[PDB]
Amino acid sequence: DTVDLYDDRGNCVAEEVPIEVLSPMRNEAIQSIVNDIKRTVAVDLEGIENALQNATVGGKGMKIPGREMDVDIVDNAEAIADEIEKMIRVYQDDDTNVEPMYDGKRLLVQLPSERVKVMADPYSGTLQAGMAVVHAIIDVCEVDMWDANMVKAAVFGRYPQTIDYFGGNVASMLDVPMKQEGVGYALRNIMVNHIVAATRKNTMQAVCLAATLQQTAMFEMGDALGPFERLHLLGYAYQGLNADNMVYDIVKKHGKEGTVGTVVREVVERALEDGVIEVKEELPSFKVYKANDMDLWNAYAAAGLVAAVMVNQGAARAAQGVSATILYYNDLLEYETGLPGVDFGRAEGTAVGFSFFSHSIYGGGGPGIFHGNHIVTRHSKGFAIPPVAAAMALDAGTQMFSPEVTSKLIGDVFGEIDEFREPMKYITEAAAEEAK
Amino acid sequence: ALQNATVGGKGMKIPGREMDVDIVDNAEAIADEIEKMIRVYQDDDTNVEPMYDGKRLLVQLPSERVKVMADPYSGTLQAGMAVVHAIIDVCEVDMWDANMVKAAVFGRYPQTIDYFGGNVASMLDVPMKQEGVGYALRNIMVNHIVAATRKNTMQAVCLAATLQQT
Amino acid sequence: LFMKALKEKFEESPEEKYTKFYIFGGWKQSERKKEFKEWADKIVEERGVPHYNPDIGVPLGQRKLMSYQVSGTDVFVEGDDLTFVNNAAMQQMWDDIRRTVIVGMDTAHRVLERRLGKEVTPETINEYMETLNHALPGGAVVQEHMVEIHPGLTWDCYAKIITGDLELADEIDDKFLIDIEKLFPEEQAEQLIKAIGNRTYQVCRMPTIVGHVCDGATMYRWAAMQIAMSFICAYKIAAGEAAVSDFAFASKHAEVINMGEMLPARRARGENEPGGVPFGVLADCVQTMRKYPDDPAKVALEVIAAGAMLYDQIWLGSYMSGGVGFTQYATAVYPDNILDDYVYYGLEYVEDKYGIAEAEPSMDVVKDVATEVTLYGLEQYERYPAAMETHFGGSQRAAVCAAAAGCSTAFATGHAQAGLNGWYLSQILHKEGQGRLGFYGYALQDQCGAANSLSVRSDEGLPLELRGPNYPNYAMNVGHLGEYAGIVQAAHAARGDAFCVHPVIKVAFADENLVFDFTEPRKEFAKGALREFEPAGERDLIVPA
Amino acid sequence: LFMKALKEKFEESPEEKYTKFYIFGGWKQSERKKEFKEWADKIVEERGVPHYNPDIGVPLGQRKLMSYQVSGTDVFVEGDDLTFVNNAAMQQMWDDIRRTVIVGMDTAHRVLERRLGKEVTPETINEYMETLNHALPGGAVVQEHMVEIHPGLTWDCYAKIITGDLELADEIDDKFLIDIEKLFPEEQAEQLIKAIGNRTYQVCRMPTIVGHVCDGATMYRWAAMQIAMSFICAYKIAAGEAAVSDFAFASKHAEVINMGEMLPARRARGENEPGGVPFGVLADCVQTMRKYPDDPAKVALEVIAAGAMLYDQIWLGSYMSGGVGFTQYATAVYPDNILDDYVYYGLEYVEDKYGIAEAEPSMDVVKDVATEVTLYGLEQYERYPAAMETHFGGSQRAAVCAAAAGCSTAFATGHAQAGLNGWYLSQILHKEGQGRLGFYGYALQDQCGAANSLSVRSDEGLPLELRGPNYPNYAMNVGHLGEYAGIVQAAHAARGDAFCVHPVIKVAFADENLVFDFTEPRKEFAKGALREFEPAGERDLIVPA
Amino acid sequence: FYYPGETDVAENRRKYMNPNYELKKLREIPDEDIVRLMGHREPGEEYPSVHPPLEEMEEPECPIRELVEPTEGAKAGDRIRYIQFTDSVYFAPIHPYIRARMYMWRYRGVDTGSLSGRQIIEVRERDLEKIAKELLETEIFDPARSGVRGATVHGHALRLDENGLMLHALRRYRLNEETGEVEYVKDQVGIELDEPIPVGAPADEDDLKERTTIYRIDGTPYREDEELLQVVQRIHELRTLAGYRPEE
Ligand code: F43
Ligand SMILES: C[C@@H](OP(=O)(O)O)[C@H](NC(=O)CCCCCCS)C(=O)O
Ligand SMILES: O=S(=O)(O)CCS
Ligand SMILES: O=S(=O)(O)CCS
Repeated sequence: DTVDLYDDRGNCVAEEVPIEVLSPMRNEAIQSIVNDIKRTVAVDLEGIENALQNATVGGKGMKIPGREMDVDIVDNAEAIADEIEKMIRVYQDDDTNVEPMYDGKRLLVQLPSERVKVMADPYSGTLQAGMAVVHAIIDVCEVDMWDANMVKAAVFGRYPQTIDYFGGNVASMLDVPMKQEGVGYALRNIMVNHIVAATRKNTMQAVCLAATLQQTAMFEMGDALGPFERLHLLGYAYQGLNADNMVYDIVKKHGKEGTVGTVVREVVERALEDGVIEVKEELPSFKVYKANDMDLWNAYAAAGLVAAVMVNQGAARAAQGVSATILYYNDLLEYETGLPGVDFGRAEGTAVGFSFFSHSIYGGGGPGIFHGNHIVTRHSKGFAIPPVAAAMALDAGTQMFSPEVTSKLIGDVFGEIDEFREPMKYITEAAAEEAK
Repeated sequence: ALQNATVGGKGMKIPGREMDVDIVDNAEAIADEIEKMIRVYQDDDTNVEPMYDGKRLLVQLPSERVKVMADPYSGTLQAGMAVVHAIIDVCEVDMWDANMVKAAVFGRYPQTIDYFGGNVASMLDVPMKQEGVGYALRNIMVNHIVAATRKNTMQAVCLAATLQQT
Repeated sequence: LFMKALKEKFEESPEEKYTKFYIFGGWKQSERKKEFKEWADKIVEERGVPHYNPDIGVPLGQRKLMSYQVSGTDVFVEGDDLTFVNNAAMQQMWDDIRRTVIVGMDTAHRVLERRLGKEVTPETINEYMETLNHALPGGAVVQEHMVEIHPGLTWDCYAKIITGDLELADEIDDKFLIDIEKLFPEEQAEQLIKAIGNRTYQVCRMPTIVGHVCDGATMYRWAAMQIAMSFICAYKIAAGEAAVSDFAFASKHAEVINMGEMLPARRARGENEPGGVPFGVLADCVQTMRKYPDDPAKVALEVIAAGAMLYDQIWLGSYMSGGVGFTQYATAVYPDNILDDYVYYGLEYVEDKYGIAEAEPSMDVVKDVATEVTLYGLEQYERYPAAMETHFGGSQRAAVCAAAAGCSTAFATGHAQAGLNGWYLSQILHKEGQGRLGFYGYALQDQCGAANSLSVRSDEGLPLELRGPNYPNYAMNVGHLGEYAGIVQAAHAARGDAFCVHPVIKVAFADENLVFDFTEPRKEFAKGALREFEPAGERDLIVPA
Repeated sequence: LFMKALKEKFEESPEEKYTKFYIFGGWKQSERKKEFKEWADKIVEERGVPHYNPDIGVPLGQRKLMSYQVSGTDVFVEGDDLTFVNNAAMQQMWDDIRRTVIVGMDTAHRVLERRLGKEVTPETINEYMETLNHALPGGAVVQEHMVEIHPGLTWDCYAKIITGDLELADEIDDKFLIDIEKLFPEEQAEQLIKAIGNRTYQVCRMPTIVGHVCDGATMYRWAAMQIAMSFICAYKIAAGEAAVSDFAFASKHAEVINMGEMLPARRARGENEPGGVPFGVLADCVQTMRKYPDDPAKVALEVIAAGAMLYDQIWLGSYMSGGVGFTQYATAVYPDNILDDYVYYGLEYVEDKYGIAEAEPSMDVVKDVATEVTLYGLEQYERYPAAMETHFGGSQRAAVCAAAAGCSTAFATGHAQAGLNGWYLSQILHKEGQGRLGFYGYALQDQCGAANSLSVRSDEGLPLELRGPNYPNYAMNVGHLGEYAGIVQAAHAARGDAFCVHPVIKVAFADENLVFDFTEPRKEFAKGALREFEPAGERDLIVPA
Repeated sequence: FYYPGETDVAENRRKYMNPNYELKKLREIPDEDIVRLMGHREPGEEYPSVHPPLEEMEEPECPIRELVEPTEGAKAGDRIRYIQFTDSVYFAPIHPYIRARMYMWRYRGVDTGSLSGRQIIEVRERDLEKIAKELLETEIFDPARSGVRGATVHGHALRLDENGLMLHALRRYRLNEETGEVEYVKDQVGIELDEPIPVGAPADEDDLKERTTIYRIDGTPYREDEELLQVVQRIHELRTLAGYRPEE
């Protein structure tokens, strides 16, 4: 099985790519993104300064009166960075990278891959990188021994009393292992808004980043395995790596006048023309289509789902009805064909609860705050979250809880890293070389 | 578990859902299917060997699978899901009773947080049982430590110390 | 079956499509809602902050507000008397389950002999139970100057022994024994003894008041503590010695049994909480299989009643949300004998076409039984506009028809998973039939349903017996959970099984010293609806007159 | 201070080392323990399973069984009347904390305008609160045919507004406003307004009965649901529309405040449970800083009383263990004015040597103040064998002396961490003094204590304000937790602070519509001890006469 | 295709879904009275905006944005408002899930929710008023068996008023038998209007059945359409099978 791979502008960038080359354990770029996710941490130096300046530690309205402390963190960001790469480096010639950002308000700390390597907990890099910031502040800013515990709190919040770094000023794409809905859900517990912030509102690149993170958890959970490996390999090529230029071509032609229904019909025609599906039997007026290839049919429908969202929500410039699009793309697509929708029901399944929990009193929220680990959107095996990332990127500003409110730090610091911001070029390039 | 429909563990039995399959006798055939599903390259360190006359089974995943793994316990999902599939289409399990094999392997998961009443084990166990960030390599019983070093005192001390200090 | 109730609730013929509205007096047509304003008035007077107020927002009762015959009974009550907060029996059912922990006695007794050097005999075991029943409610056995708990608050706390070792069973004081042979029909009794084996257990029922102040994960810690105190007392070891830590670990982990297990971070909860309780286990708590072995429908219907109540009204409608809640989401499946009619007829169908529990599990049987009963149930709602007006939400309509369909498919096969697969066929039929299904996120489950039903993957595959409110699809939405328990019970009732998934939990809830009567949940609900049920845990002794 | 009580409890002079035993009639010397057998007898008669029985194991009362003057009062009661299960006030204190959730109103109101296009003004905000106080207790605002909850069961549920925006504050109905300027002394008021800022909050207090049937993590889900229902009603948007999901997310996560956060897997629990509540927060619940601003000792002593009670008796003694429990582990620090004497004298010492809150935090001050007060307290127990016989366990002896030492060191510095460091010096002094410290695992904390106190590492460093029963060292053992809260209060009382760690939680628990009186916890306990306290949540309306 | 089915109701279901099939007009309601029914704004006043127009915004470097044309309200930055319908089980021409399928075929930029007793569409404000007109004056609406309501939606599964109308707890519409027309006296949330808006002329039982989309025993029984019942059973089979094993 060989898919062609195209970029975010519809141009071809790799020829006959065997889909076996696209699995995380075969693909080098994906391998490295996982490494870069365990090692890359964002630290808010301005936020730690404010917290310490006003004794507002632990977060959420708290203030420890009489324990205020005027230290200058931002101004010494450079000096703090230097101490950090001292504590953190393993070899002189490794990939430790600790650079101040935004005039010293922010700080990217990337641990040496040597530290990753021997790390069980994927979030752990935050402890290591954060504890450096803690120590570096104490003996650059000359903090008193009796008030040092205030620096620990400005950095890590209420930890260990809370399960997480509550009210802290440390962040990564991952967050704490005990917040996981199940084994291997680590790479699933990354907000769509985080995804969209780090790809800087580039729709194709958001879809990609969501898809590769999703499908890498699909492999980790033993879902993409055995008689299912192919389902996710092809599902992944078409959804996230713009295989056959199918997502891009559908949107090029349906983008000016099209709806979710016309995109549905676009999917049925193309599978028809390619011998993916045929006519099983002809009822009294209407055709029941069969699948010649169940995995590639799913892959085809899945690609059209992303296109369905891009055309529909892109027309409104509002995220919102991504939940309706996913619901009704699969609803229509089934009763147009007599075949299962994407993910054999689960994709439409997710969108029913998603629609509910984005339009009611009981919970949820707006589209950007969901992720592969939200109980409302955990059900579909990688085929729903990448749509949701397209929608939240196509938003011109209708959301209260946008990437700028929830995912600011991530967007500012991770946005600066290239394989985070633009993972397509890297995965497809990796896939080319890997195929020799 | 499958012979007596005692799945989920802790005294449970689903009556009328008993199922006589022979797992142990086909341990060799099951292993072979497992290294098929699990291998990444022909020349990697996949190792899937039957132990104790087919009663037990060591499944070591290719380091290629580790490499891209966030959850440290996850190898159990991968290795276990292989055992699940390998039993179904070597022992010719009926589609409607296949969910019983999932339960014999992984217990009450996902209803329970862990593989409660399951028959899968590693030195690590599930991330949400951790007392804090990075406590993964800490959540290994002293008895596990001592069992694996076969009651050798110096080597137990060692294994405990290096896991602790790591 | 639903005609008598339909003619009591409605002036018109059940057949008529027309009636009058806006002519009932609004809010104040109802006895209950009047009572509520009276109390609100007295509250605000004494208090100074406004409370309940009819005139805020919506004027209830522009239609006639219904009474409901609790199915299987001849008691008609207002809907307001079936909210769990307004109903003591409903609260006491949950209380009895939450406060139940069962602990293995075998390795404990092994410790006493192999490590502490003390003989374990029936004579000492009885002595031990006299002690445990002093110690469990808060009595002192070892330390001088101990304060104690008022027995008047804890009159519902006690312990008994379950044992499949029949030779030990009739050496234990009858008052300390949950007798399997006395409590059960002959064949259910033998099926249970075989399933339990010569293993012996300690059933502890904590005080309800302790669940009121604390939570479910208190329950086993409390059981473990007093069990260890009683061992110390009865076998005269050191009151604090190495081997005592074996008692702590046997009781709390190695040989323990709780009605529920803990839940993940977003719905963070310890043990013995409603979401950790599996369908098969809730089904084995209900004791209707004991009294009506030859009516698979009553046993299942009765399991639905206390499933929907527990899982929708108390669990989803309070723990997971709160407010006014989900009374009638649950009631749609235990008032008015509507579901009862659908289920019984479905059984008459299976009884004819196939045998009871005689059908090979196959897509063919599901496709047949599921479709037949769903069309039947759909057709009853459009034949009787009265029943349509009773079950006004589609969610509860979908639930009533899918339950009937699901349990019916279980009646034929005797296999929960097949039955479940029929539920998911029924729903997707209802969809295209009325051009609707339920509320907004109603069909998340049911659209994932077909693929996950027989799947074997990670967080996808699992027999229905073993599933619960923590199974990913099932964790959010009403009109599903208790009905699934009904399908588990239906499968196992059709076969004549004594239990669905747990022998010991089954025997434990057969005990006549429980407060709720688990043989007849529906009749109990009406007892609570009429304010005739006497709950435990009330603090009227330690409070002014 | 402890003499009057020591002479009431003991016939002899407090000085005497000798007395008579074995001459009190055993068990039956005590009014309470007699009552308990009476009720046990009636229970077993009706029941058929033995219950409470004096004659099992140990014969209580071979020594005289003590009465206890609740410190600060003139009420003497048996120990049995201060078990939380026997005491309604103690249960109601926990109830009021567990059922409290505070929600930010700012982004919610922003949504209405920026997304839903509706104006938010004081007129609409008051209308909204009339609605919320109909909706919170279970009243219907939008859907027809809604069943409702009995106001008679929920007469303690309500909501009020906290706001540092003083211009909005006196535009809100006084009955909907927790007025910071009315409730607080002038300077505490201004310190609070400054700390809160122009941010406005929604204090919701759920029904106690709901905490009885459910748990703490119910509390906010319930708050969030009815808040969203009331917004829908009052601002006339679609009852189910996109921006409503902003309300769900603001109320449940982004702008929410709970008294406790969730706990890890081994002590798995959701929110608003006792172990998730930090020392500084429990301290800011108690309102004694309001009434006695110029007595740092009373404010701290009062925080110890409701800390030890909550954390030892209810939390550690039930949730985490159970049984007879840990009454007197807690009582050692609120009966008999024993700790009171030690604390006051320690303050007189600090008041002299240093100033109140005037000492630089240093090892020198700890070394001085800690050692002086620990030797004092140790020397009082060996001077008065009567007080030694009162506080018969070493754990409670260590706790009384370490609390006095710890709070005293806090009185000098005004810094919780310094104060805490003095606790850990005091303990290691007690050790070598009497050749003992407490029960077996008493000093796990106190031996880790010195190194973790000022440490800054992962699960080691954290100011005491921010610590709680989930701080690794602190999660297991009695005679520590509530005393730590006292040290947090001591530090902040010495400074004259209005709060220790949370402005909003402080104002919230100042409200006079709470059931428990949080200004005076000790006096309330005696009110519950004498069975004079009227709790909420009782179900006598829905139950036969 | 749209939708399988060999019966009349199935055909009305390809018709309303088909953007080629012209929806037969039964009424004529002026734009001012659509703005008043959806009481979001006053018809004279301009459009409120949730964000500034795209023609003057920092539009992100995105090659997908360039392919997809925004709608009128998107370019102006209009706020997203709604309209909600409740359709009676007694032969209402259009029904919730069928409404949403029509929307996803007919209109651009659609957010919609199909519930049992309510159906809501949410899009840009100016485009919503244009969509609402077609929904209100064509054969898809009927002022007796279909009601406009954004709150207290109770009534779809309820028996009919003496006048043949669906229950309205808030009494939004009234029957003016002087003209024989149904007219709204309140907006869709229940606030009293200044003057009644005649959307009237309720159809008789015969015309409704000829254009109904609900399967009913007293109309076209669900049991009758075997070709629909075969496709829905096919989706069930292939779902259960593929979820077990994709295939081969
Ligand atoms: C405001 C919402 C949005 C939301 O997230 N939840 C609501 C309201 C909420 C409130 C209504 C209480 C009140 O009136 O103040 C409560 C009781 C939850 C709570 N906070 O306690 C509830 N829904 Ni609702 N809700 C219900 C139902 C329904 C059905 C009613 C259809 C009809 O024709 O009447 C529809 C959904 C559907 O169409 O399927 C519905 C919608 C809605 N549901 C629409 C309001 C619809 C309206 O404007 O009238 N509920 C039901 O169908 C049965 C169960 C019933 C619940 C009460 C109970 O179980 O006793 C209640 C359960
Ligand atoms: C989704 C989730 O909510 P959040 O998105 O986390 O705010 C979850 N609520 C629920 O599942 C509520 C379910 C009961 C009410 C809806 C019944 S259909 C919870 O509170 O943990
Ligand atoms: O109207 S909703 O489906 O969102 C809630 C039903 S209670
Ligand atoms: O004796 S122990 O220290 O183990 C327990 C004291 S309650």
